[PDB]
Amino acid sequence: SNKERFLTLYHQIKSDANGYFSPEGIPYHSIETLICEAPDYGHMTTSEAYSYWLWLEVLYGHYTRDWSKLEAAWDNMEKYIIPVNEDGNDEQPHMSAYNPSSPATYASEKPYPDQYPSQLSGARPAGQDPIDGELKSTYGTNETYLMHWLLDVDNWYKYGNLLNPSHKAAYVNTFQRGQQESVWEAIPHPSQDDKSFGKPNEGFMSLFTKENQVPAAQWRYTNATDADARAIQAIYWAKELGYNNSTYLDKAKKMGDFLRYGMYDKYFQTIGSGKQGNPYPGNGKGACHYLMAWYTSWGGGLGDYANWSWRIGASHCHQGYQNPVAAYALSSDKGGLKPSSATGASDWEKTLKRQLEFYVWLQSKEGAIAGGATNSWNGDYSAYPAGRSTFYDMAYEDAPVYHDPPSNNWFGMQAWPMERVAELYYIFVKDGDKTSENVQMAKSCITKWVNYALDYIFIGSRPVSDEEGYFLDDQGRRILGGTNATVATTSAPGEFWLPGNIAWSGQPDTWNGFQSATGNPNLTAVTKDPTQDTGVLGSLVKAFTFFAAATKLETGNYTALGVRAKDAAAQLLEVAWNYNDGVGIVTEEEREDYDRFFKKEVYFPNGWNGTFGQGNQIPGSSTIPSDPQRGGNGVYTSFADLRPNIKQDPAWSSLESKYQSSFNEATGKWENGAPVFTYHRFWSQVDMATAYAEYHRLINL
Ligand SMILES: OC[C@H]1O[C@@H](O[C@H]2[C@H](O)[C@@H](O)[C@H](O)O[C@@H]2CO)[C@H](O)[C@@H](O)[C@@H]1O
Ligand SMILES: [Ca+2]
Ligand SMILES: [Ca+2]
Ligand SMILES: [Ca+2]
Repeated sequence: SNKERFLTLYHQIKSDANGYFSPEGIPYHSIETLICEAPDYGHMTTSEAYSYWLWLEVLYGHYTRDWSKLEAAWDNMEKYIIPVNEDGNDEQPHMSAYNPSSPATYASEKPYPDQYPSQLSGARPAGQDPIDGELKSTYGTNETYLMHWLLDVDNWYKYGNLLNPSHKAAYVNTFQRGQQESVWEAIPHPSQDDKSFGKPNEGFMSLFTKENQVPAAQWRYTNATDADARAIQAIYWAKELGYNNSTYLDKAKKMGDFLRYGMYDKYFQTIGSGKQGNPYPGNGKGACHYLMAWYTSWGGGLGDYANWSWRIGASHCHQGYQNPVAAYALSSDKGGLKPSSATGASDWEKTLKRQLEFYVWLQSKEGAIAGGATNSWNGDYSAYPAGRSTFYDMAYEDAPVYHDPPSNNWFGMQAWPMERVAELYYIFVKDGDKTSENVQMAKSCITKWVNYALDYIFIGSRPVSDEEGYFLDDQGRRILGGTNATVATTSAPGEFWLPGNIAWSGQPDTWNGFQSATGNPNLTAVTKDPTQDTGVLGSLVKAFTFFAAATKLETGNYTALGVRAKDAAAQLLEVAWNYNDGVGIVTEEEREDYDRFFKKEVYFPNGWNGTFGQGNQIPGSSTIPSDPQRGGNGVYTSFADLRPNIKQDPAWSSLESKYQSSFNEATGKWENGAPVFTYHRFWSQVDMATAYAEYHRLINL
């Protein structure tokens, strides 16, 4: 039974014997250590993993009627990854000295990491923060109650935890150098930078910014907007399923209140003001785009001589980070998590609508959801290109935030958000709303999406594909998007296949409202790269499950497509069960990208030497000059040279041997097989567990 499968997997995730959690009760990114993808080591963790943990405990708590584990997980999150410490040392010193009339100092982003550090020029004065005052008034504090995105759970980078030294799990930053800094190209550095590592007198600050004084010791946290929102989404479900401890409900509210910082342009510039390359500061809420941008970041001085702090929003918004279930939870009486601030609920209400419009606007001619938009073209408020489509005066982006790899190519970026739009369709209908613009947008988007996705889901059959990843039809032709895609298949009992990536081209038409939507005939998703990602399966199953369920609440029966989505969910669940290895539902994956452990592509500026967390001098001697075409002048070292303790990993030998014996450094190609791995990712196993659970809850009953 699906209930039983849910409980089984839940116990496999929680078991001390399996190693999904650290000795301190903190979920890791993955049981395995040698992995690199967003976190760059498997025993980092993320705010995403914490949010998934909460989701898992919500469903389990509903089944056992005991909420103690949900509460314990929230306390753990609070203790280790939210940098607010009522009691011990202040984890945001000098946040009180924040100046909401000058939230931060402008610096340009750059098209390559090679062009960093960027000058803190204050070229563009920052606009007004219009929520700081409400938050202070509501909570008696402006300490940001959001999860930092990245935690070094085993202190693998050896920075320690400056402001809470008895905690082994330490706050760490990576990404900080623009769209071309892949996970392989970032330099891990402590969130709390007392300059005891990095360059003497400078810490790591001078990799990223330059200014005319010596950088003070300082701290810097950065959230992920989909993580905190998924925490709130989990608390929404708990409350719907009977949870009602105020102490924790109110903590989710407070989290949603601070998450509003994700709705603001990076430097509080008026939305649209950079369209012609001359931005200007926002007044009131003029810098509020009402979307979740990729992050909000906050920082300040360390020590008695550094009494300042700052905030940034973000200008780039990615469809895959919007969470309109959280927005609903935070904005309506039926959602149940309205904040007590003066405009928290009403800002989230606008956001819910704006997120739904964004999905409709971005939906390709065939039904897939294109990338997003920005208020800062090239991250320096460049004029938008002639003819660029816009959404509320923000420029369309096919790969918001990151380009290596392009951030909306991964099919996971379809499943994740479409799962939540499906949830919201269900929620609206169950709350008695068949008529609002909001349910019509949600429904229209998800109905088209489900149609789209079902062409590339294969259960008990293996799709035919070419050596470049394209799906082929029965005549052997590449299928290059379009509706009614007919993929050729062979019989393959017990296998499943999902799409891996999308190649995007074209643009949506400029947004004019839902009543004028064009169907984006010049926006094309080519779906490719058949794979067996069990994380994506779990997320998809839930999208199909909630969507089916909604169609039956709406109409009394499963609609035509409701039936197909229900059957796809059930079939995926049944085949997936065979891939349980006793620890997780898993499959083997090839990682052709793992030549980037070794490639010399980690940039350091000229004249910069310092000490890495692991003790090694960086950049050190194992370097090549940076590429003049990327506009820097500095050097590259490798991922592996920067992190010498990786050579101590038990899997390191076999990876290096495989690289030696198979990768051709001249052609850039794996000739004799790419490295292969079988990974037990926390988020992925939770997406699987929760898929069995919700099928039982919504379909079995
Ligand atoms: O960065 C998004 C998401 O990536 C996850 O890893 C994916 C990766 O993007 C894809 O190209 C790869 O080959 O499949 C994996 C596994 O699902 C990663 O697990 C997440 O933390 C991350 O948020
Ligand atoms: Ca804390
Ligand atoms: Ca790059
Ligand atoms: Ca209580």
